[PDB]
Amino acid sequence: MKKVVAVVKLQLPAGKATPAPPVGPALGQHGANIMEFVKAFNAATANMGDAIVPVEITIYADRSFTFVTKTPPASYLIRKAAGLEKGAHKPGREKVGRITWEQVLEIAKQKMPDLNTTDLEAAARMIAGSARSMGVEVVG
Amino acid sequence: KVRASVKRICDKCKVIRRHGRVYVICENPKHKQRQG
Amino acid sequence: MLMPRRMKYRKQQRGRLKGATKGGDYVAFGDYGLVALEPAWITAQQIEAARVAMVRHFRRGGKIFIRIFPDKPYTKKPLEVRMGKGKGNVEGYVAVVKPGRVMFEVAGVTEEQAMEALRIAGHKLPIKTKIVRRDAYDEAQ
Amino acid sequence: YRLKAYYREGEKPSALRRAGKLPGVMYNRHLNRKVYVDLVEFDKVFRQASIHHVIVLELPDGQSLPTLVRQVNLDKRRRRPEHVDFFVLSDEPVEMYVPLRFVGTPAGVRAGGVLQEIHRDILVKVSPRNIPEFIEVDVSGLEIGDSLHASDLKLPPGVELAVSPEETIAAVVPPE
Amino acid sequence: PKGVSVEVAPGRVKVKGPKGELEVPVSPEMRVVVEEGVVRVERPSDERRHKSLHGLTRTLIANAVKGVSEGYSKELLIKGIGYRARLVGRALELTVGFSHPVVVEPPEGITFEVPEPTRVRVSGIDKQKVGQVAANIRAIRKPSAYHEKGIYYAGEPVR
RNA sequence: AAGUCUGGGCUAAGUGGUAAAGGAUGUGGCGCGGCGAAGACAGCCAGGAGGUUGGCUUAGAAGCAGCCAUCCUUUAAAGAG
RNA sequence: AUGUCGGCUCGUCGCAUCCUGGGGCUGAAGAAGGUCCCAAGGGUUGGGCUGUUCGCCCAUUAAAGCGGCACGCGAGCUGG
Ligand SMILES: [Mg+2]
Ligand SMILES: [Mg+2]
Ligand SMILES: [Mg+2]
Ligand SMILES: [Mg+2]
Ligand SMILES: [Mg+2]
Ligand SMILES: [Mg+2]
Ligand SMILES: [Mg+2]
Ligand SMILES: [Mg+2]
Ligand SMILES: [Mg+2]
Ligand SMILES: [Mg+2]
Ligand SMILES: [Mg+2]
Ligand SMILES: [Mg+2]
Ligand SMILES: [Mg+2]
Ligand SMILES: [Mg+2]
Ligand SMILES: [Zn+2]
Repeated sequence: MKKVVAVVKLQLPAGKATPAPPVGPALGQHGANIMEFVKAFNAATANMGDAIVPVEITIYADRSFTFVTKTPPASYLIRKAAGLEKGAHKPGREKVGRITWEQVLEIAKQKMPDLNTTDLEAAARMIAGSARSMGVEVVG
Repeated sequence: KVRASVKRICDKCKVIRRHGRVYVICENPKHKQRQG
Repeated sequence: MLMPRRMKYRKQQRGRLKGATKGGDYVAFGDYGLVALEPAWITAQQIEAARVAMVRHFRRGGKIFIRIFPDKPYTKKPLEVRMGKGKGNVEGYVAVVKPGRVMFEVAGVTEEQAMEALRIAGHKLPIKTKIVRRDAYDEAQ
Repeated sequence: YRLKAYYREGEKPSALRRAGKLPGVMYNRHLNRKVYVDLVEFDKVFRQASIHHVIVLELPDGQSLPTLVRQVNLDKRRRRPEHVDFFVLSDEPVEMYVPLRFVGTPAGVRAGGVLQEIHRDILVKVSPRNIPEFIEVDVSGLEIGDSLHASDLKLPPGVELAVSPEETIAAVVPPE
Repeated sequence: PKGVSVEVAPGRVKVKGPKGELEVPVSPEMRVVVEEGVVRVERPSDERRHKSLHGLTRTLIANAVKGVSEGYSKELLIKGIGYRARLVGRALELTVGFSHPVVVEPPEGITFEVPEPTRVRVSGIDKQKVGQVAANIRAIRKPSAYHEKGIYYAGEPVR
C-alpha cells in the first residue's frame, strides 16, 4: 500500500515455492523470473520461519520486482492458536475451537507492525472479530 | 425493448416520455425500452 | 395445493360476495402483511403459488403467515357436456376474500425484504392488494 | 400526551367525519360523554401513543381529563379509525397492557429462527401514578424448540399479573 | 453584454456582433427588451408551461449572444485506415470506405475546416445549425463493427 | 324548439365519444414526513483506507458465482461492499 | 324449405406479414441468422397420393403467409 505500477500481491508458505499453481504464472505473466524469486524468496522464508508470508511483489519492465514481506494473515495465527485445520464453513454460531482474551493479544503483538494502530486493545479487537470470521469464539 | 411494463434496469437509465409514449434510455442499448 | 380433510358436504352453493370482510382486517401476527382491496375467490393454486413466490424470494429467512383458507369446494361441468343432469363435480378449492382482509403477513425480516416478498406475491393474485405494517389496532391497553 | 377534545350533543357522526372529526367517548363508573377529537391530531398522537400510554383531554371548558384508550374501531377496508373511545382515568386498580421490549437477540442465529413476539405486551393491575413504560424479556437462553411465557417477566412494585399464567408471551421458530 | 444589439420585435430579437445578425423566434410571452446594459427575462405565475418557456428563451438568447462572440467549435475525427477527409475550399469533402467517393454541401452561414485530413471541425455563427451539420457529417459514416474506424466527435469509442 | 346565459373549478387526450392486470419525473388540489444558511438537492474538486485475498467450496471465488458471518481497525468518511 | 363437403370460376377485405421496403436489439466480425417494431403496394409456382379439407412427399422459389366474406361463390359449373 505505497506506490503502484503493475504490482501483484500474493501469499506463500515455508520454503516450499515454485509450483505454477500458487505462484508460477502468478508473476511470470507480468514478465518475470520464477528463478530470481523461487530462491530469492527462500532466502528470507528459511530465516524467519516456515508458515505463510504475505509477499506482495511489484513489477517493472526489467522483469524486476520488490517482494515486500509481511506477517502471516491474521487468519493463520488464530487457527493454530486453537488447533484448527480449516476455517469453519459457516461462522457466527459454531465455534469449532476457541481462543482467550490473551491468546488474541499475543498475536496482536505479532501483527501490530503491519496494522496502523499502536494500541494493543485496538489491534486485539480487529482480531477478536477475526474469530466471528471463522467460527472460533473468544474466551472472556 | 417493447412492452406493457417499461421499468428501469440500471442506475443509468432515464424514464424519458416523448410523444405520449413512455420510452426508457440507458447507456447500453440492451435497456432501450418503449411502451406498446 | 391446500384443501380441507373433511367437511360434511362434498359440494356447496356458490353464495355471494357482499363487500367488507367479516374479520381479519388487522394484522395480528407478523410485522408486515398483505391486504385485499377487491372481493374474489382465491384458489388453492394461487395461495400456494404465492406462498412459495414469497419464500423463494427471501430463501431461508423469516416466517410467513397465511391467513385465508380455501374450504369452499369449487365445481365445474366437464367440457362439451350440456346444461342440467346434476351439479358439476369438484375442480379444486377456493377461499372467499372480501375487501380489507389481511390475507398474508411476513415476520422476522427487513422492511426491505417485506415490501418486496409481498409485491411479488401480489402479482400472483387475481385481485388488487396493498401492503401494511403493524399500527393502530393492537391487542392491548 | 395531550389532545384537544370536544363535545357532541347529537350531531350526525357521518357529518362529523366528513369534516375531519373522528368521534369517540370517555366513560367510567362516573362520567360518560360524547366527544369528537380531531382525527389527524389524534392519529399523529395515538400513532406513537397507543393504548399503552395515558392521554390528557384538553376540553373546550378547562377540565383536563386523564385518558387510557379502550378500543379504536376500524373501517375494515381502508384500515382507518371510526370510533376512538378512551377510558377516563381514576387511581383505582386500572387493568392495562404493559409493552414488552425483549432485547438480547436469543439463540436462533446462523440456525436462523424467528422471534415470534407472540403477545407484544400484557395486561395487569396497577394505579395511574404507576405507568410502567415497559418490561423485560431478554431471552437469549431460549432457543428454537423452547419458549418462555407465563411467569417469566419481572413485576416491579405496583404491577401484578392478570393471567394464570401460561400465555406463551413469545417463542422462536424455524426459517424457510 | 458586449457589442450586441438586442432587437425586440414581436418574437424577433435579432442580435448583431463582430460576425453577423441572429434573429431568435422567441415566444411572444412575458416580453423582455434590451432593457438595461444587459438582458432580463421575466414570467407570470409558476405555470409549468411558463416555467419551461422562461429558460427555453433565457439560454436560447444567451447562445444568440455568443452568436458573434464566436460559437464555431464542433470538431470531428475520422480514425481508421483510408479514412481522413480533407478540405476543398470553403467546402468539405469526405472520403471513407464507400467504393464510390462522396462530397458534402454548402451550408449557407457555416464554414468548414480541415487542419489535417484526420481532423475536421466546423465554423459556426448560429448553433443548432452547427450542431446539425455535425451529426450530418458525423452520420456519413457510423463508428464501430464491434470496433475500429468511422467518423467521430470528441466523445469516446465503444468496445 | 329553447341560454353560444352566469360564477367557481378540473381536463389537452378529441379524453369526452365505452375495456383489464400492469406500467409512467402527465397535470391539479389537500396531506404526512426528511433534510436546510451549526449551510442542505443536484453539482464540480478530494478522499473513498486497514486486519483481509473475512471463513468454506472451487482451476480460480481477492467487496463483487453460491454458502456463512457481518465483528473490529485508523478516521472528515470507507459496506467484510 | 335459408341446398349441405371438396374442387372449378370470379374475386375482394383484414393484418395477427410468408416474400420484397424501412428500422432497434443481438450471445451483430463479415456473409448468414435470431427477436421485436413499422409497413399489405404488389407478389405468394408446378406436380405424386387421397373425395378429401388437412397433411406427407417430389422439383423449385424472393416467398411458396394466416384468416373474414352464409367455414364467400350449386337462379355460375361440377357432384368425387
Ligand atoms: Mg395440515
Ligand atoms: Mg352494501
Ligand atoms: Mg459485433
Ligand atoms: Mg334554435
Ligand atoms: Mg381507458
Ligand atoms: Mg325459396
Ligand atoms: Mg403490424
Ligand atoms: Mg450481417
Ligand atoms: Mg392437379
Ligand atoms: Mg387420384
Ligand atoms: Mg382469401
Ligand atoms: Mg360454404
Ligand atoms: Mg355420388
Ligand atoms: Mg353420376
Ligand atoms: Zn438502464
